[PDB]
Amino acid sequence: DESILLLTFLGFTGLVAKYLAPAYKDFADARMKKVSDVLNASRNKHVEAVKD
Amino acid sequence: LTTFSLYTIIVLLVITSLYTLTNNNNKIIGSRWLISQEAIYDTIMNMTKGQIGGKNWGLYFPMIFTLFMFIFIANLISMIPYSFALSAHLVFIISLSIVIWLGNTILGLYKHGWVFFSLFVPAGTPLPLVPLLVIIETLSYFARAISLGLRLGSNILAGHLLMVILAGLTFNFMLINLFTLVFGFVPLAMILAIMMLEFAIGIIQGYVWAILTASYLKDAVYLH
Amino acid sequence: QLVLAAKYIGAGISTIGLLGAGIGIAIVFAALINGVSRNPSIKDTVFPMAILGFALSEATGLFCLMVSFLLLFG
Amino acid sequence: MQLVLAAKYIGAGISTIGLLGAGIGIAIVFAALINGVSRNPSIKDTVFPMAILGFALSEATGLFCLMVSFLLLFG
Amino acid sequence: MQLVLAAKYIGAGISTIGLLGAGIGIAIVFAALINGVSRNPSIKDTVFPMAILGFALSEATGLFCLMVSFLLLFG
Amino acid sequence: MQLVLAAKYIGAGISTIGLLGAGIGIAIVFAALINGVSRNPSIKDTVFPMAILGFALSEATGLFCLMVSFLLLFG
Amino acid sequence: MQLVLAAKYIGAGISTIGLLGAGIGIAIVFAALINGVSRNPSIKDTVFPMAILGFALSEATGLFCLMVSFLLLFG
Amino acid sequence: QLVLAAKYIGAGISTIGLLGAGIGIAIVFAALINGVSRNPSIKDTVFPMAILGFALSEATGLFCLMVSFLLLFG
Amino acid sequence: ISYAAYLNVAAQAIRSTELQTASVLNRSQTDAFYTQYKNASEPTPITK
Amino acid sequence: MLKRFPTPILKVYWPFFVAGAAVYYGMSKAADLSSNT
Amino acid sequence: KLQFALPHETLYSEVTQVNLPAKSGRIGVLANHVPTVEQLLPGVVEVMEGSNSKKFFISGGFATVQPDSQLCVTAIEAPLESFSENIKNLLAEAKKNVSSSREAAEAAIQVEVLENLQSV
Amino acid sequence: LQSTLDNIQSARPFDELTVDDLTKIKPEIDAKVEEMVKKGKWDVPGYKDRFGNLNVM
Amino acid sequence: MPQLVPFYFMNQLTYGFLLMITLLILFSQFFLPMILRLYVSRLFISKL
Repeated sequence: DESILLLTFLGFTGLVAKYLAPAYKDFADARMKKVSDVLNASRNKHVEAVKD
Repeated sequence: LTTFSLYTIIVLLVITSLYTLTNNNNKIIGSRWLISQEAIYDTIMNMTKGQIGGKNWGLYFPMIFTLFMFIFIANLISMIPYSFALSAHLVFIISLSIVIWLGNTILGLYKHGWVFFSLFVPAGTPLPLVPLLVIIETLSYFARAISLGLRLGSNILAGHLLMVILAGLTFNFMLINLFTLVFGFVPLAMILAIMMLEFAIGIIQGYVWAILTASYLKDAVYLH
Repeated sequence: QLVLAAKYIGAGISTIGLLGAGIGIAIVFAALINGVSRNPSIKDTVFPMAILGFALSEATGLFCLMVSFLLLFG
Repeated sequence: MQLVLAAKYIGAGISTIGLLGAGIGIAIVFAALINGVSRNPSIKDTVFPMAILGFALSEATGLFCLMVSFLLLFG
Repeated sequence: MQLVLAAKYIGAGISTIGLLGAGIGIAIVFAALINGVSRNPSIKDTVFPMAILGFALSEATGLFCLMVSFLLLFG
Repeated sequence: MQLVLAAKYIGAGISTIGLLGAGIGIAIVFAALINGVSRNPSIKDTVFPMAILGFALSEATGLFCLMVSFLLLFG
Repeated sequence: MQLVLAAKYIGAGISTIGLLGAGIGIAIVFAALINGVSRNPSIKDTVFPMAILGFALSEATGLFCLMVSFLLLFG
Repeated sequence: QLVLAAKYIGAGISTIGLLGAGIGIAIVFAALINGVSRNPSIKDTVFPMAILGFALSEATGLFCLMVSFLLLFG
Repeated sequence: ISYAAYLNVAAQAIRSTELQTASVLNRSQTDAFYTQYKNASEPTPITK
Repeated sequence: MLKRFPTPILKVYWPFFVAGAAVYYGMSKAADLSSNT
Repeated sequence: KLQFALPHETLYSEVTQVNLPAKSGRIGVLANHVPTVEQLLPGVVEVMEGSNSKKFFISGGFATVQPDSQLCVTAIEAPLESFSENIKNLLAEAKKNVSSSREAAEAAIQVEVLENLQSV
Repeated sequence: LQSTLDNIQSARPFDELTVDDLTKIKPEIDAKVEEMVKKGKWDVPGYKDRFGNLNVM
Repeated sequence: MPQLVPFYFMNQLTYGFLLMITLLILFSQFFLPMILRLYVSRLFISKL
């Protein structure tokens, strides 16, 4: 009986890995990119001050 | 001892892993997994600064965070098709709700004296119906006691039972001959759709717990 | 026997009254959301009144619920 | 005996039905209060006492219904 | 005996009708949210907490009704 | 037993009534969506997620009725 | 038995009541479509997919109701 | 006897379902009339929308009706 | 307060990244006066 | 990595913890009453 | 076409999409729109001609879709970028002015403009 | 200053940069974190003021 | 349901309230402040 439920669960995880998982990879990447760019920007900024 | 004890331990171990095995020794750059637990932090920062904002909100921020994560994790774990009644042991969830409700009521009485009962005077309204509005304010105030638990309990329990009964029906479509196993898959697709809805509404219900018990705490800390 | 049956049936019928409260609460909250989206800045005055309206709408439903307990337990 | 007693309980259940209308009723009054006040920012001082009157009157129908329910049960 | 058990299940069925009201109620709160946002999209962040709060409060009455159903069923 | 079994099957039919409220509820959320999109031409990016959230919640109250219905019917 | 057979023919009837809600629900989705298109004639190409979606979802709650009728009728 | 009675009873209950469809058709036509009266001009696209909407509302009623006939006749 | 006056004050506030021109400044500054009259009789030329 | 920072809000959570204890005792008594038919 | 204009200056005076902030909330016009009269409130405005989108800060005015697909927008003195930082400084001053300050209406407008700036 | 510039060039991660390196470089990190816990707040307007911040809500 | 009436209510509840106290402390003292380390570290980077 409960193996029918497990078949449903297998399908559920399949749809999740299809649609959501590449989106969530991209989402995580996007935030990471933004953080890194700000972080490195700050490094550039203090280098300018030394030169000034 | 019990099965219940074994899954409570499992919840603890999942939660440990999100602040241990998800970061790369705390890089400032951030890890893909660790970005998830940043966003959770941010939306409960911005939710509970929004709800129980005042001169404090961070003093009750851990409490609301461990209420977030517990329900957030336990409506994925309880939705594995071979996982035992934790939250679907309603007595634990409803008990947790009543504990928090009493811990608000006591907090309000202690912090705000017997003028805590001014919380159950709701507004300046015509004086001959001021006492009436105390009676049916207290009635609704300890309706807050059972509502918070009963929301979560009903949602999670009903989802698992719905799926299992329909699973049993599609079992019997496919237990008789192949022409019934044809169009035995059409209801099966409905169970898959229901499972998608049930995962969604468990995360929605998790937000609803933590906003409602922020709303109640807003009321309890800030009188009226 | 029949008396035991009767309280179970009667409890069922009394609970239907709650239907009105479920619609009722929502009409108050709907009006809150509609009002605040129309005005923007009304929300401070209106939000207390809306919670009052909610309490009263709910209160009728709690009476329905209390009749059910009065039949079933009492 | 059992049937007569039963009829009280069942009849009471049926009686409780009337209350649903009052629940919707209170909300309809309050909706208009909110809508009106959101329009003016300033109607509220005139409109609020009018609204309490409307609330009471809609509520009263509910109380009559509750009264009949009590007449069967307690009476 | 059969009568007692029958009646338990009859009373349970009957209680379930009350939930329908709450089902309409959830939709009404969300309709207001959607309408509000479309009529002023600047409101959206301020409104979002109040909206979720109102949905929950609406839902609760149906679940109280449902709790009576389980009260009958489990006893 | 014939009485208890018949009571279950009747009671199931009674429970089925509860679903109607959610059904109307779905239409109300979607109506709000259609109206809102027609207002802005462009609100849809924010609003379409709100509509899905609302739909699910209204639907859930309906499903709770169905689960009581099936509890009598199958069970 | 006779009681059980009776329960099927009656109980089926009870289930049929729920369907009225879906009928109304469908009309509401279509009403919103007409109003939407009235408000902006060029909204149609985006909106028509949304309309068929709303129709189907509202209809689905009705379907679950209609199934319970058929389960009693032919089971 | 009870089974033959139950057929006639069952049919009667089913007749109730039709009420919703009757309201439903009217609402669609009301929307047609309103849309048209506001615009003078949306009509040629909209008229098929209205007919479709009538049909679908009516169809749900028809399901109620056929169940009424099925219960009456067997 | 008249609708176009209401819009006017908003427009004046609106002449405050930045990108400023003479025509704007002139559109928001005027030295004109309005002289009320009665009868012949003249209540003063209050600044507009 | 892991670091403990003391949170002095455990004396802020005194009414919450007290409520847990009361219910803990009460559920012992409730369990005994329900385990008796 | 679209008529987007000021008194002393004149802009686009139907254009693809125009998004308007009105007493009726927000109104969108896409190609032919059924003919309306709407008062434009003080606004953040989007005009899109094709996929290209131009973003406008508008001092309110009047909007009228004509039946012949002429979206007459008339407004006083607008740009969005022009309105911007100096305005943030002004808003501080304007709060002070609101304290003291027809003067009530002026102060109400100052609050409106402050909000309108927060939208930028 | 030549040395200070060189130190930024020859000592600066930004790939394998960890909070462990910053805790090591200033005990100010732990001082502020503890002080914030004492403060009963957890909002730092810098995590959002220029660093990315998003709230799910 | 038989899965809602065990006699094990107090047993369950003991393990249940223990998990709550454990997670509360664990978050509050350990795991919440390491996210606040990310916040503070970012603010130190904001300064330089």
